[PDB]
Amino acid sequence: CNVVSKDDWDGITSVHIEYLTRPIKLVIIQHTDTPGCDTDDACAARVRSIQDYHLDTLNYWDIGSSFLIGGNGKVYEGSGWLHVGVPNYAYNRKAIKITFIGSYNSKEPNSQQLNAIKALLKCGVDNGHLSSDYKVVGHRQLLDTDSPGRKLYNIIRRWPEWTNDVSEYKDLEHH
Repeated sequence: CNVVSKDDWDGITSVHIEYLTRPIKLVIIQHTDTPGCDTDDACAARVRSIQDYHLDTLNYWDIGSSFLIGGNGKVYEGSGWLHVGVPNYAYNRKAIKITFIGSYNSKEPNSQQLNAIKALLKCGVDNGHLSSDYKVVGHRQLLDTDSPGRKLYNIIRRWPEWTNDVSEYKDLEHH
């Protein structure tokens, strides 16, 4: 996949490892709720800032998204296809989490961002990281948040992979 590796954005690769349950049947769309980024360098710096914040202040195992999509249309490797960033909630062991760098309550991601996630998901299915019948939700469907943002959420609701049913995941959390 066309991903910018952790080493190419100078991230911290030595993290505590916990594993996603394969194959993955759930994708959670987020936004960072931060300013956007227009260049490779600015997006790299933002991804670094987020990983530093998650590691050192929130004490996550790694950055809290599997992949991050900057306004430049590039995907930056987060916890990746295999590993877990957020140590709480059972659904974080059963979902690939893709966040868009920026805030998308008032505007949509641009054309290269949406193309980028389309290609990323298709590559995940090609590699078997993602089962062919994976479902898509916005983080707001599982957590009290506006993430991924009103406009982006309205976008993903119209994807064939979206689903409004999360009862299995709520139930898994309760159990």
